[PDB]
Order: sequence, then C-alpha cells, then structure tokens
Amino acid sequence: VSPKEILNLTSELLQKCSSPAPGPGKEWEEYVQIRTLVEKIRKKQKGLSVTFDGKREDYFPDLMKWASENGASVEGFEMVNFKEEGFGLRATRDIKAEELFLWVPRKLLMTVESAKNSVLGPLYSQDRILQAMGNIALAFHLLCERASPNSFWQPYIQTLPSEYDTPLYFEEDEVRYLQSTQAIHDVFSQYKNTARQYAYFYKVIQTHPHANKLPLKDSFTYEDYRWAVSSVMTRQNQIPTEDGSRVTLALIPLWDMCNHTNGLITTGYNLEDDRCECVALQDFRAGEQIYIFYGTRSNAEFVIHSGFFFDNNSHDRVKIKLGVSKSDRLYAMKAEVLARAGIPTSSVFALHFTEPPISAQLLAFLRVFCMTEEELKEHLLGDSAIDRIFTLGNSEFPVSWDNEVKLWTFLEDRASLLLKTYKTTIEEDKSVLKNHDLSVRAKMAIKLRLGEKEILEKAVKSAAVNREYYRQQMEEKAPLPKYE
Amino acid sequence: TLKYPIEQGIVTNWDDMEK
Ligand SMILES: Nc1ncnc2c1ncn2[C@@H]1O[C@H](CSCC[C@H](N)C(=O)O)[C@@H](O)[C@H]1O
Repeated sequence: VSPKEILNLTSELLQKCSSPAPGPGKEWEEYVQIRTLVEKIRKKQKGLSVTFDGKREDYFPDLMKWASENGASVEGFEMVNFKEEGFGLRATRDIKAEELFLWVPRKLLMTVESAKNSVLGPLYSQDRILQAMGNIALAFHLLCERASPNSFWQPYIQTLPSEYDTPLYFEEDEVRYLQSTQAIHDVFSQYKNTARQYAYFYKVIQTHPHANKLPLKDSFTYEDYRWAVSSVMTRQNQIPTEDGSRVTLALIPLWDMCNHTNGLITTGYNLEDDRCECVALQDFRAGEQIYIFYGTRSNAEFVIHSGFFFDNNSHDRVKIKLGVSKSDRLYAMKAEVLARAGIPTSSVFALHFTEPPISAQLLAFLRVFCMTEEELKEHLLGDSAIDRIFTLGNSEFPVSWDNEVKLWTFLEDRASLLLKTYKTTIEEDKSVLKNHDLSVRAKMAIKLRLGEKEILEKAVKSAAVNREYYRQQMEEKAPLPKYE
Repeated sequence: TLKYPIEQGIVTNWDDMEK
C-alpha cells in the first residue's frame, strides 16, 4: 500500500464527511457509505501505530510506582479484571463511606494545558480545531505521548485499554438494531465526526511544518484516532485550572480505573493542595469492588460516550421536541409568556423514567402551550402576572384544572404517537433478548431501543393518571390552590 | 458541598463543524 493511495482515500473521506447532512431519511445510507470508506482505509493500515509487548496488567505496577513518586494514594486497593465492567479497583482493606481514600496530584494529569506545552504545542497554536475543541486536543496529546517512548505519562498510557465499546467499534448489524430510535442519529454523527476529523488531521499533519516533529508524521492510522477519541470520551473530566478562574479537560490516572454504580458524585478537585480527591461512595469491604458515581447521564449517553449500558439507571431519560406553532393564533402571547418565564418558544425537553416524567421547565412550557387567551392575559398583565409566572413550573399550583387536563391529554397523545414511530414493540425487544444469543455490543443497542420505549410508555401511563386526577378536581369543582 | 465536583466521562461536543 503506497502512501499516495492512503492520501487519495483520506481526501475522499474528508470530502464525503464534510458534505452537509443528506436529510434524515438518507442518514443510514450515508452511514454505511462512510463505514465502507473507513473500513477500506483501515484494512490498508497496520492497526494501532504503537503497541506494547506486555499484557495490560503487566503495566499496573509501573502505574502505581509512577503515581506514588508523584504523591498519589497507592495503598488500600488493587487492579482486578472484573467480568461485568472490565478492569477496576478492588479494596484490600475495609473502606468506610466518606473516607478520603484516593487522591491524584495535578502533575499526573493529562490536560489541555499539558497538551499545549508538549511536542503538540506548535501545531496546537496553529490549528483552529485544536484551539476550539479541548477534547480533540486531549486525543492528539494522548497519541503523541503514546508514540513517545520517554513520555512522562507512559506508565498511564501503557495501562489504558486497547479497545472500547463505544459505537465506533460496533459492527454494522449491531448499529442496525438502533434504526428508528432517537439515539441512532447521535451514533451517525459520532461516526461522521470521527471520520471527518481523522481525514482532516491526516492531511493537516502532512501539510503543516509545525507537525514535523510529531511521531504522527511517520504513522497515523484510523485505528489510532478511533482509539484516542474513545479513550478521551470514555474517561475525560472537567477540572478547574491551576489559578481556579477557568475550567479545562483532563485525564485523571489511577482514579479513572473506578467503575460506575448508582449514587452521588463524591469526587472533587482540591485547589489548595492541587489534586483530585475521591471519598468513598459507600462502605467497601476488603475484596469488594470500589465504585464511583460517574454522573447523572442517560443510558444513551453512557452507551455513545461512555461505551456501556447501565441497568437500573435511575437518571435515564429520552428527548421530546416541542414548540409553539407559528400558525397558533395565540403564538405571540404564548411566546411572550415563555420568554418572561425564561423558556424558549421551541426546544428539546426531556422525559424521565420518574413520576412526574417532566421537569419544572417542561411543565411550565406545557401549561403555556395549552393556555386560553384569558389565561395568557393573566400571565402578561397586572400586579399578579409575575407571581403567576413564578409558579408555572410548580406542580402544586396549576393555572386551572382545565389547563392541566389539556396538557396531560396532549402529553399522553404525543408520547403514544412517539411510541408508534419505532420499528419494534417493547414485547418484541424482550423476546429478542430472551430467545437470541447476542454480543455485548448488540445487547447494548437492543436495550437502548427498549429503554427509549419503556420511558415513553411510562410517560403515557403517568399522563393518563394525571389527566384523571385533574379531571376529578374539575368535576368536583375543587378550589384551586393559591400560592400564599 | 464539593466546590469542584468531577463528573467522570462528562459529555463534550465533538461536532467540529458546528463548534
Ligand atoms: N457499571 C459498569 N458496567 C459496565 N462497564 C462499566 C461500568 N462502569 C464503567 N465501565 C467501563 O469502564 C469504562 C470507564 S473507565 C473505568 C475503568 C475501565 N473499566 C478500564 O478497564 O480501564 C467504560 O468505558 C466502560 O467500559
């Protein structure tokens, strides 16, 4: 394979992935077209440019020694390859809830700042994508240090995974399970973004003199870039800068071996000692795996950005796009009430797997969406108008019983309609999971599409229950609650 | 609570043509 052939293929890939969106009905065909080009390039390349002789666990002692010399906690835990989560930390002593058991000084981190000060610095100061997008900058920082045998961060890089379960690694038929879902468009975008960025930077590295001393000048494969962005998206963190006035992105060694469980965030940055600090989420007996709570992300976010599906995710949600129509004769009034309430005229809201499934902001939007002209005027005019807007997000103070019956009827109908846009039913998804033997990645996709429908179905039932509750208040002429 | 809580794997925008 000549370098001119790869240059021809990456030029074609850049042009294909820089074209505008071909329309939502053409995105699957575009996706498969892009996959075909990427796979042709990948097949003509030698995988990861830099591979290490040892096994992943052969390098954990160097990680501990390296972290210890720079002031990190290295006692009380060990690395174990767990079946469910991959490698993680296991307690070697009893750890009490709220005990500070893990700390990582800033010097160990890989940050956008350390990327600026590295061999990548010259190209960083030149390229507008690197300057605007710290996550991509971290990805190239990781690659350049990976290919630098004397890098300060070699003990960390050598213990990183070599593969991930982000959708970038899925087979075409594994992604195909996501057809008709909300999530597959983000899968499409991630794939197109990653391919465009690889082709763009492949050419930029060839043309810019600032990249002449980078190891990537000698070898930069698609596998390199997919590994690097997947490393960053599944592990990156937001921390304050050294002076505390700005935020930056960072990879945090040792601590980022912790796997996820439900709970609360117990990891914070200590600016005074300039180190990341993690206190125990719960009691961990010796021999138990040490977990942290990553954050309140949905399973669609965990799958796409974190590479895993979390069963019993108590923060799971789906999107629902809503807006006041310009054909509404009350558009002007509704738009004004929403603007005074700090809510856009049209937006992408969330439905949660909870009761209620809607936030204060979505409740406020739905109330205004269904207001009569007389109700709208009471939220626009006179000495009580601002008090009325103040309570719009509060379930305990409806605008009127009729307003509630209308909004919950609408939400019931909209969520029912959304359910009817999926290729499969909830019962069919459960049968697939019960009667087929599937890979992990395939299970992630099917459970994702099942999860979207289960959230919608629960919203339908919740809206139906709320409709009957408020229709009873209406028929019984109950006094309307007054905030006082 | 924590002055600088750290979300593991916080979602960022990778769309270079929008940002
Ligand atoms: N609860 C969970 N279930 C399955 N995989 C999990 C998980 N929590 C974390 N992970 C995995 O761990 C990654 C986050 S970094 C955590 C350490 C990682 N397991 C490693 O071996 O380096 C995620 O991409 C996912 O692959």
